[PDB]
Parts: sequence; structure tokens; C-alpha cells
Amino acid sequence: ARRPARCYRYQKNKPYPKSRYNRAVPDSKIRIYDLGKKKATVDEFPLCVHLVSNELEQLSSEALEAARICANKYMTTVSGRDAFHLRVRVHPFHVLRINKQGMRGAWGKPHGLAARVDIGQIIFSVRTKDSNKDVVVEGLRRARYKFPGQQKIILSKKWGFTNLDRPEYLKKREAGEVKDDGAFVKFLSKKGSLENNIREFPEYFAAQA
Amino acid sequence: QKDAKSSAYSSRFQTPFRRRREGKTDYYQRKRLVTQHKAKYNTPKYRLVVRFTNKDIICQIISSTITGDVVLAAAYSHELPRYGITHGLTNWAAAYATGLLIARRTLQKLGLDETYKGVEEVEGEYELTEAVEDGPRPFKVFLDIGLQRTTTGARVFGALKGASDGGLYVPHSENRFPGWDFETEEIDPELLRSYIFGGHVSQYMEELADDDEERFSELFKGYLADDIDADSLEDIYTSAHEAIRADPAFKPTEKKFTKEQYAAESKKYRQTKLSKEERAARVAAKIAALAGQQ
Amino acid sequence: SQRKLQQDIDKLLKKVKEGIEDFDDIYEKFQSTDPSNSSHREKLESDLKREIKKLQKHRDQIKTWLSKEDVKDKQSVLMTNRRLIENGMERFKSVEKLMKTKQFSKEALTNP
Amino acid sequence: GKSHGYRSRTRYMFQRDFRKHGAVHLSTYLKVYKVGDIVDIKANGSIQKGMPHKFYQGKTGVVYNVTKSSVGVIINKMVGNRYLEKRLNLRVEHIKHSKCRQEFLERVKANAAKRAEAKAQGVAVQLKRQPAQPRESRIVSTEGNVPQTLAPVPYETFI
Amino acid sequence: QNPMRDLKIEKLVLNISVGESGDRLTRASKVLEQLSGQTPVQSKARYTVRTFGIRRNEKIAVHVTVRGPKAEEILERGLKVKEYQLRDRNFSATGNFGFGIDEHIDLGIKYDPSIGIFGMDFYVVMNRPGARVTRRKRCKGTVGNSHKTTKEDTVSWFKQKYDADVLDK
RNA sequence: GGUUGCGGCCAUAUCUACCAGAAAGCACCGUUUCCCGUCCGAUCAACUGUAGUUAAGCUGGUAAGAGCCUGACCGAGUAGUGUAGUGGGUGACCAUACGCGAAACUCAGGUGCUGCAAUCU
RNA sequence: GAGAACAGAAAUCUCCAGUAGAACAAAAGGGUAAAAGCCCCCUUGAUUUUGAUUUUCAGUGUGAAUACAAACCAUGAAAGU
RNA sequence: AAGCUCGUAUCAGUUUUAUGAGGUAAAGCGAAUGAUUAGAGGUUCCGGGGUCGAAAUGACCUUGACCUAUUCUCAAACUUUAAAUAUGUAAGAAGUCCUUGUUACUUAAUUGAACGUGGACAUUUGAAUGAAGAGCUUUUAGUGGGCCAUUUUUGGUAAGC
RNA sequence: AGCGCCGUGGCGCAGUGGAAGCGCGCAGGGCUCAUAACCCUGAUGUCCUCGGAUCGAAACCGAGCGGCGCUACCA
Ligand SMILES: C[NH+](C)c1cc(NC(=O)CNC(C)(C)C)c(O)c2c1C[C@H]1C[C@H]3[C@H]([NH+](C)C)C(O)=C(C(N)=O)C(=O)[C@@]3(O)C(O)=C1C2=O
Ligand SMILES: C[NH+](C)c1cc(NC(=O)CNC(C)(C)C)c(O)c2c1C[C@H]1C[C@H]3[C@H]([NH+](C)C)C(O)=C(C(N)=O)C(=O)[C@@]3(O)C(O)=C1C2=O
Ligand SMILES: [Mg+2]
Ligand SMILES: [Mg+2]
Ligand SMILES: [Mg+2]
Ligand SMILES: [Mg+2]
Ligand SMILES: [Mg+2]
Ligand SMILES: [Mg+2]
Ligand SMILES: [Mg+2]
Ligand SMILES: [Mg+2]
Ligand SMILES: [Mg+2]
Ligand SMILES: [Mg+2]
Ligand SMILES: [Mg+2]
Ligand SMILES: [Mg+2]
Ligand SMILES: [Mg+2]
Ligand SMILES: [Mg+2]
Ligand SMILES: [Mg+2]
Ligand SMILES: [Mg+2]
Repeated sequence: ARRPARCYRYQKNKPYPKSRYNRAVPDSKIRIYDLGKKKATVDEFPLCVHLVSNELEQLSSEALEAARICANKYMTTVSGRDAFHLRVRVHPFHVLRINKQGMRGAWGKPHGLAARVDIGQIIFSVRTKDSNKDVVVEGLRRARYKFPGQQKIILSKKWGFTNLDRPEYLKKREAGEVKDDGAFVKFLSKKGSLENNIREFPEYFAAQA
Repeated sequence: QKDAKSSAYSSRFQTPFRRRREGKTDYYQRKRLVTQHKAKYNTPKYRLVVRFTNKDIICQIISSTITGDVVLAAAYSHELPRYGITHGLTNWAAAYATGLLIARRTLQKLGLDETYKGVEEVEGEYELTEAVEDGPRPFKVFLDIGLQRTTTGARVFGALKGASDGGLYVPHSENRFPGWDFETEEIDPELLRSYIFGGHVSQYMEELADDDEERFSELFKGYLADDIDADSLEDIYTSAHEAIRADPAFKPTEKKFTKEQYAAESKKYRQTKLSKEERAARVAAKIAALAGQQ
Repeated sequence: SQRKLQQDIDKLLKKVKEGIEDFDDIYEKFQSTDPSNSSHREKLESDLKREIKKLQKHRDQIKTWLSKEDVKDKQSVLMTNRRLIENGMERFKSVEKLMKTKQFSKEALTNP
Repeated sequence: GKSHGYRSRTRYMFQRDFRKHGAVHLSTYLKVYKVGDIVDIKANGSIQKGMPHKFYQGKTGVVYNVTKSSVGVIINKMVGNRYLEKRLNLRVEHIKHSKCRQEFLERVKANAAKRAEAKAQGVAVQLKRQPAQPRESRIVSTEGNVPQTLAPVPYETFI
Repeated sequence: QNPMRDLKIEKLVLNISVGESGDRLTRASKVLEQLSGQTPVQSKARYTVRTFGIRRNEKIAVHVTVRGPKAEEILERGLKVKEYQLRDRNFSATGNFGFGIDEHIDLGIKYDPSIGIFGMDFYVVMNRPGARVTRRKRCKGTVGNSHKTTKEDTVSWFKQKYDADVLDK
């Protein structure tokens, strides 16, 4: 057993997901996808760090869980559990097949589950404070070893996971059109109703600081 | 009531046709009515459209065109009191007189008046307008009831019998005229004729005048105002029929306070729309009113 | 092969018919037991139980035949022998219940 | 195992358009087709009687026969090394006119007109269409428009 | 204001669900005949329930719809045997209400020894003048938001009228 | 220009919540002898236009409304793609040359138009 | 969703919302809302005479289907089907 | 191969203009179906626990579901949208306009339908380019094991499969 | 690996669309000095699990779990 990712590496087949035509597939081994202080705010975590791909390939659900475990262990041993929020941004939806006389009836049974990653696609995202840039970089360097192919750390200059580069987001915050939700934020748009906009963003519609 | 419908529902929602949505046409019935045999290429299928409001009977001859339906002739129960019927504008007698009026009006307009005189000896008997040999075939129209039920003894079938007795070749059967006893499976000429000259309204008048005075007065204050006795109803309906046979010409109203005055003075009461600057001004006024965390 | 299949058909056909004959003989001797011989009643019960169990095995074979085996001609005679076996089954069930029922059991005290 | 039915592989072909289900309208019931006309075949899935095959979907032909509720359309189809003429009997829901043909009629009416005044005053008929000819010499004004200079941008990653 | 938008009883429905067929259902149909003075209609089941002892397409219940002064006087007798107290449950959110009585000899006819005891459901729907706009055929519509009787409108109609009271909620 | 009858395109027309509607017209409305239909004159049928009411329907307007529609040099000449190379790269794939070219997003604007006939301060 | 004796999670009745999230004998995919669904009424056109056309295709056969013509009928007030 | 009828306005493995048709690539999921990550706010006359409890259409907290507004990622047998490339038709003389002849068809009707007579229309006879002749028939051979390359693509770990 | 069968009370087994039984065990009473045997009774089930068709099944149709049996040959 345990055929290599070198023979399940490239994207050769069409996406073959779990559906009503394909049942009795084994479960993925990755079950948790967000990690660290996942209830924190983008207020608390300004800097984003992205592990991105350079190859059009397939990532095993095993490679995802192993990279997540090693990265997690490194950041908790160094910087503690609450200093980061790590989210894996690929979900294994590909049922890989195994054949297991001759080539007659060669259509194979389900064997796995894979994340088809494109060039320039986020694999790992870590949001953290400005002082933990080093430790999140070396944790994602450990992640780059359990993951096949070539990957890059890009210092994402978006405030947290969201959008909206840091001066733009600072301007939005000091304008007051940003409301703190659970692990995310809500934005004021100039297209909704006046009454519900009033009752959901009082600070923009007041003379507050 | 927290039953507001979602954006996905409203996006996937297909609205019906306009007339279906306001519930005025059956497009199934209308398609089967107005679809023409394609080997005739130009012949419009003419519809004797009969409609009943609470105080009027509308009876038109309509042909179908790509730009919209066009009319050839119209007759109105509120134009019937010009002829002879000042009371009972939505009875079965006014329906028959309106069908007779629309038939005579459309044949007079078409120039088919010297032939196809109709009956002139109305007797409550079922017959079809036979084609005159060596001459034009009778004008063929089809009854458009619309949405009302096709029950036996209906005013729309009265307008049907009126157009048939006028001279329009409308195909019809006799199993929907009043007096068609299905046990005997024939027609009743006396009952049909009595109801032609309004025997039902008459016998209601004498039954009320015998039994209940206050009720009779309440339902027929107009009849007592005109001093029309209970047995001249056939007389006035007959005289209406030969007035229809005499002058089937559309006379418009006197049309006082003409069309430009109607457009100008009658309604400045429709409240006009605003523009972008006014809408923004109202928005800013509402921001100023709702300013603060109150 | 279809010839071998139809041969096994005809064999089980004949076995079912002779089983039906001897089951009917045991049934009529049961109804004419002279029921003072209760031991003879019980003995005839056990004998027709054995015969109806043999008919159970034959009927299950007929089930598999009519389900999957492509009988291809004789569904009529297979169904008729199935119906004969099942009416024998219900006769055995009625007889078997009749002597099962205890004279002062709650079912006989509720409804005669 | 393998199927070639009358409506095989016609799923999205005979689907209705989004928010265009229901009854088909009286414009396409009241349009008139006469013998020799040019029509486009696009099947309507709601009317199952008189449907074309999937091959004739989106196909232009000449109507040669008209009857009670359908028209007969002539279609040339390629089988083997030759075209074969096919006579389809199709309902007017599946039949639609040809805007290219109507534009040819407005063009021939315009051409007859143009030759009429060209003959009336006696010069410059010039009826036939010409393709897009090369552009001619022009003068552009720098007054109010000084050419602003452009440079390639550096490589900045946005993610 | 209140020009002619005054609540009136559209219809009153008398429903008896005996649960089986034959003698009891025939006698219940008879009860509805002498009570309403009007032919009842027998309602049929929709599917089988083992515990209920009912079968699909087997005649289970029987009901009458009455309207007008007869509906008003049957309603008055029902409130008289319910002693003019009804429940805030017993007053639905679309304004229509109803109750259930047992041993129907408390109102009207005597026992008629060949028929029996039949408890029964009163249900009453209230409408304001102008529900033809949603019940008629040509040019259908929906009533406006200053319409569609609410719980408040009906509870007040039953308190302004009849000198009746309600319970806790 | 309002309204009615018949319609064409079938949401710029729909949906939600309020407000207004002179006149006329629709509408709600009043009644059960007759034709007719229902468990029920509620629907339908018939009769009256009388006893009344714009409360609803309908029409129109409002809403930093939802939806829908139109446009943008907004995204984006991006994704994708036809053709070409003894181009690059171990490969996966990626640039370049001659061409075509989106969708979502964002922003701005709009919220039925119209035909035949009749009628209306 | 809100209600009504026994009656409850599910019996019957009533109202509101409900673009189809149901049903249309069966596989799946299309289609259908004053219907193609459900209920009721009447029927036998699931009839006769042969031709033409479409699919598979050799433009042969079989099967299935389409549009007519000449009759005779069914239904509906009728257009029609 | 034999040819035959004409060389007399015919046709293109082509483009343009105009008009259709398609549901792949892409995209989308705070759009339908199906899958799926994470919190937030709520609702229980109506899930399971505990606490204050005698219980209560009582109260507090815990955990599950249901709803609302969000979020992460997807679909050969999902889709609002939607290419590029390929694909159908038309670009006239067998055409257009005017007038009036036939009919047992059609129309209420000399109303239309189809085919016509007699006139009018040209400078280009109605886009480009090229035609090497165009069209038609008869008869008969061999063949009916294929293989490779670019690109698209299915099964397979892959294969000179 | 394929094919086929089986799965029901504590154990061995029947069971057809209106729907759960046989025998031995188990429980209570009796008989006997007592225990068996015998007599009179009573109770006993997630019908292997999950989903679907049906107005409804353990049965009909599908997915897996578990246990058996047959074939796996020519070199
Ligand atoms: C110019 N000439 C050489 C010509 C050429 C062609 N065809 C071509 O264009 C050539 N075809 C190619 C392009 C090569 C395939 C042509 O097709 C013709 C003609 C001539 C005409 C002459 C016609 C004429 N009238 C009636 C205008 C005439 O005098 C007679 C007559 N009354 O007998 C004709 O024969 C004429 O009608 C005719 O047949 C011609 C052509 O068809
Ligand atoms: C398009 N041109 C090339 C053309 C084509 C065809 N033929 C067709 O298209 C045939 N139609 C089919 C396709 C078969 C249905 C044509 O038939 C003709 C013509 C041209 C004209 C030229 C006429 C012209 N007259 C008006 C003065 C002319 O110069 C002469 C002449 N006096 O020599 C002609 O020959 C002319 O009168 C004529 O006959 C033409 C055609 O017939
Ligand atoms: Mg109808
Ligand atoms: Mg399509
Ligand atoms: Mg059919
Ligand atoms: Mg119908
Ligand atoms: Mg064939
Ligand atoms: Mg020539
Ligand atoms: Mg094209
Ligand atoms: Mg496809
Ligand atoms: Mg894709
Ligand atoms: Mg998209
Ligand atoms: Mg989705
Ligand atoms: Mg010539
Ligand atoms: Mg050969
Ligand atoms: Mg050969
Ligand atoms: Mg014992
Ligand atoms: Mg003992």
C-alpha cells in the first residue's frame, strides 16, 4: 500500500468528486482546517503570510494534514498557541483511484482524496502580529518540505485574512464603517436601507471619534 | 410577519404574462382562438368578445394583429337606453339586444345589410344562419366568453343567440340555451321566448307585488318612478328590437369639455416623480433627522 | 446449459408433485385421525411438517430459478407449483396452530 | 450499451431559457410564412409535437409547403460526398423567420430607390457594397492634447 | 377609519371526525343533518395509519359549512354551551377561531335514542367586506395590509360583542 | 392624459412596507322568483344599479429597499483561446509573435412602453 | 406556519405563505401552473384507405415518429383538438 | 477508362458584411442543486443535559439542531452568465416594381395563394478573391490488418500500452 | 479476485404485501418428602445495518458489515 505522490502528482484526470455516482469512498485524514486563536479579530492580527504554489499539481490530504501538524507544532512550541491564526485554503475533493486479469475492467476503486492546486493559489494562510513574522516564516518553511513541488512565502499586506490593504483598512476603521463580527468584520455599503444601516453602524452616522 | 421572500427566490422568479398576472385572459384559450389555419395566410379570426361588468355589458368584434388586437364594431349596454331599455341594463334581455345590436352594426358596417335580415319574427327557436345561395357567405365570428363558466342559461349565450338571430354565423349548439331539459334533451321554445321578452323579470315583479310591497319597492323604485307596469315589459323589449333593426348606427356622446381640457384640468392630482437631486436631498434630510445614537 | 437446466427443472417438478401427493395423504389421515389417538395426531403433525419443510426447500429453489436462472419457457408451471406449495404451507399452518392452541390460553379465552 | 435515440444528447439543446419557461407567445403564433420563404429552425421544447431532429437545430432552410399548423422546410445536409435535400414538417413554434432575409429585402428596396434617383438626375449609380477600404490622410491636433509618456510598470505582487 | 370594513362571519364549519365508517359515520351525518338543517359532506382519508385504525380512501369524517344568520345562531348556541369564555390559544393568528364541544345534547335537539353522542368542532372564519377580490375568478388579487383580520381584531370583536372574556395570555 | 374592453413585447412591468386617488369608469356591494351550480346563492348562475363605500381591488408615488434592465476606457485587454517557432524548462507548465476575447466584481443610471376602440372635468 | 373535543409527531377541518422545491406507470434527461398535474362529465381517433417525410441509413429493411389528403366519428358553446 | 452535353453568367476544404444556432474552456456559489470550513447574532407554548427548583405557556447556564447576515474551498454525469476555434443561410435576371388573367383552393368580399400575360429596371446584374474548363453518365480494378507527429482527450502508476 | 448462499427470541431454524412463529430453553403455579419427568399457564425479538418504491413489509429493490461454499484452468 501507500503509493507515492510521485504517481499521484500531476492533474491528469477530470475532477472526480464524491457524488451520487461515486459512493463508498474513504474519508480524508484532514478534519480541522483553522487553528490557533481562531476566535481572534483582524483587529488583533494585522499581518498576513501566504504559502502559495508555483506548480499545477495535486496535493494529498495526507500532505495537507502532515504539513498542518508540523507547522502547528512549531508555532505553538515557539510563539505560543494564541499568537497566530492558521487557515488551510485547499480542500481535498478529488477521489484518486487505484487499480489493484490484465487491463480488462481496469476502472479502479477509490483510494484517496486530493487538493487540485493551481499556479498562484493559496495553500496556507497565517495571520499574526508584526513581531511574529520570523516564526510564521519558518513554520511555513517546514510546511514547504512536507508539500511537494515549489512554493513561496509572500508577505501579504492585507489587514488580516480579509481584503483591503493596510492604509485602506485603517481609513475604513477610523471612518467607522467596519463592525467587529466573530473572527471577521462587516462593512457599511451605501446601497442598503437607511433604517437598518442606522441600527447596524451607529458610529458612522454619529459624530463620534 | 417574517415571511419576506429571499433575494435568490426573487431572482429565480419568473413573472407571468401581464394579462395573466392581472388575471384577465386565459392564454391557452386565447391561443386556440386566434391561431389561424396557415394556408389562409391573412384571414383574421374574428371574435365576438362578450364581457360582463356589474353595471354594463361589453360586446365587441375583435381581430388579432401582431401590433395588438383591433376592433371592428362595439356595442354597449349603457348605449341601449338610447334605444329602449332605461332599466335592466345587465339582464338577459339587454344581453340579447346587445348581441342583436352588435350583429346589425357589424353587418351594416360591412355592407351585408340588404341580405341576412336575421329573423324579425323572434320566437325562441334554435336555428343557424343558412348561407344564401348565389351570394356572400354569412360573416363568421367565434364566441369569446373569456373566463366565466359555460353554464346553461347565461347572458353570454344570450348575446350569442342575439348575434345568431341578428345574422352573424356563429357556430353553436342548443344545449346551453335556457329550457334545455337534459332529461328530455330538447329545447323549450315557449320558455326561451318568454325569457326573450323578459318573462322572468315580469313574474318576479308580479310575485313581489302580490307578496311583499316593501321589497318590491326597494328593488324596483325605478320601475315605479317610470310607472312601467308589470306587463308592458314585452312591449318595451319588442319596441327596442325594432329600434335596433331600424338604426344600428353608432352615435357618439356630445363630448363636452374636450380632450385637451380633459388632459389638462381633470388631473393635476397625479403626484409627479422626483429626480436624483431631490432623492439625494431627501436622503440627506433623513440622515440629519436620524443623526445620533437615539 | 439450457438442456441441463430444464432437466433439473423437470426433476424438481416431479419431486414437488410426489411431495404434494404424500402431504395430501398425511393431511387426510390427519383429518380422519380419530382424535382420541393424540399420539397419532402428533405423529402425523411431525410427518407433514417434514414434508412441508421439503416443499420449503423446493419452493426456495423455484424462487431462485424464477429470479435469476432464465427459465425461458416454463414460468407457468413453476408458478403453479409455487402456488400449490404455498396452499400446502397454509394448510400446515392452520393444522399446526390448531393443535398448538391451549384450551385455557389467553387467546382462546379472548376469542373462540 | 450504446444509444442513438431521437433526442439523444439533447439535454441543454431542448432546455428552455432561464426565466423563459411556460407558454410560447402569440407573436410566433401569428407570424405568417408563405411558400418559398427562408426560415430558421430552432426547436421549442415545450411543444413536443412536430419537433425537429437535433441535427436541424439552428438551421436555415426554404419553406416550400404550408399547411394547417405546420410548414415544410427544405434543408441541405452533408452525408458522404454529397448534399441531400431533406423535407421537414415543422410547427410554427419551432420555425422562425430570417432577419438576414429581411435585411436583404430592405437592401434591395434601397437599391431600387438609389438607382431611381441616379437615373432621374443622371450620374453616379454606385450600387454595390464595398468592403472596408484603407483609412485616408488625417490631421491630429496637439492643441489641448500633449502626448503623455507611458512606461511599463514594475512587478508588484498583489497577493 | 371604519367605513364598511366591519368584521362579519364568512362561514362556520361543523366537523365530526368519528374515525371509522358505517353505522357511526351515518349517525354523525344524521346529527349534522338535524343540527345544520343542511346536507353534510363526508370526508375521506388520505393514507393508512396502523395505530389510528384508518385506511386510505375510507370515509372518516363529516362536516357542514353554514353561512349567515344560521351560522350566527349556531355560533351563539356554541358559545352558550361554552359559557362565553374562550382561550387565547383558541383564537388563531389569522383571526379565525374555533373550539370543540363534547356531548352535543347541551344545545338544541334531544338525544334521539337511535343516533348517539357526538362531540364536534366549531371553526369560524371571519372576513371583512371585500374578500371576493381573492375568491373570485376573473381579476384575482390579494387583500391589503389594512385587512387580513388579525388576532387583535377578532379578540376585540368577540369582547366588544357577546360580553365574552379570555384567558391569561 | 385618467379609466374600461381587447391586446403586443412579457419584471424598466415583479416583490416587501407605507401614502394618496377630483370626475367618470371599474370594483366592493344589495337580492334569490326564474335559467343554473354548490355541503354552503362563499365561487358560479340570475335580478336590481336600487340601499352604501373608496375600506380593499385597481392606478400612481415614496424607499441611500430587494430583484430586474442598460451602459462603462470598472475589473480586463485579465482568464481563456486559433495559428507559429530546431522558443524556455528534467518536467509540470510558461513566455513571445500574429489574432479574437469573456464572466463575476465595481461604479453610474432607470423602475414599464405601446396599439385598436369607447368614455371622462 | 397559525389554530379546532377526544386527536398526540402523523386521522379530519380552516386560513395564510408557497415559480413548482409536487405530480405526470417505469430508467434518466427535458417539458408542463386558470396545465401536460388533481377532481368531475362525455366518449373510443388505440378507427378506414393508401401515399409523402424524419431518425438509424446503403438515404435499404424493421421499429418509432412527423405533417397532410379523402371519409367516418368523439368532445366542446365554439375556435379547435 | 470510355466518354457525352455545353463552353452560355458556374462553383469554391477561402474571406467580408448581415443574420442565426451551440453550452465546451473560463467563470460562479454573500445565484438554483449537491458538497463543504469557521466563528457571530437569535428562536424554542417545541431536542438532550445539569442548576434554582414541588411544579408552572418558570428562571440560569451547557450542548445539539432550525433561521438570519457573513466566511474558506469545489463539481464529467451542477449552473445565472459565457467565449476563441469550428458551423447554417443570404448577398438577385430563376431578381425587383406596376397592371390585370386562371382556379373546382381560400376569403364576408376580385380577398389572398400559386402560376401567368403585357410594360418598366441597369453605369456595377447588387461584397472580395480565384477559376486550372463547367455539368452529367456508364462501367470496372484494387482496398475494407494500418501506423506515426502536433494539439484536444478516455482507461491505466506508467508504457515504444 | 469473481460467483452464489446465509444473517429472525437466549440456541438451532420457518416465514407468500395487510405482517412474527416452531422446538428446546426462561419465568409462575401444581404433583412429589425433595429433584427431574409430567400437568396448567405466561413472557421473550433493534427481523444484520442504512436508504428507497409501495397506502403499507422481515419479505420487493438497492449500498455496506459479518460468516460460509464453488472456481481460479492450458502452458
Ligand atoms: C458576355 N457573354 C460572352 C456571355 C457570357 C456568359 N457567361 C459568363 O460570364 C462566363 N461564365 C464563366 C464566368 C466563364 C463561368 C453568359 O452566360 C452569356 C453571355 C452572352 C449572353 C448574350 C445574351 C443576349 N441577350 C438576350 C442579352 C443574346 O443576344 C442572346 C440571344 N437573344 O440569343 C443570348 O444568347 C444571351 O441571352 C445569352 O445566352 C448570354 C449568356 O448567357
Ligand atoms: C450577375 N450577372 C453576371 C448576370 C448573371 C446572370 N445569371 C444568373 O445569375 C442566373 N440565375 C441563377 C443563379 C441561375 C438562378 C444573368 O443571366 C445575367 C447577368 C448579367 C446581365 C447583363 C445584362 C446587360 N444589359 C442590361 C445591358 C448587358 O450588358 C447585356 C448585353 N446587352 O450584353 C446582357 O447580356 C444582359 O442583358 C444580361 O442578359 C444579363 C444576364 O442575363
Ligand atoms: Mg375554457
Ligand atoms: Mg439553449
Ligand atoms: Mg404523442
Ligand atoms: Mg384545462
Ligand atoms: Mg424507417
Ligand atoms: Mg444563356
Ligand atoms: Mg455566420
Ligand atoms: Mg455536453
Ligand atoms: Mg471549468
Ligand atoms: Mg460566471
Ligand atoms: Mg452552490
Ligand atoms: Mg438574359
Ligand atoms: Mg469497390
Ligand atoms: Mg469491396
Ligand atoms: Mg418450571
Ligand atoms: Mg419439579
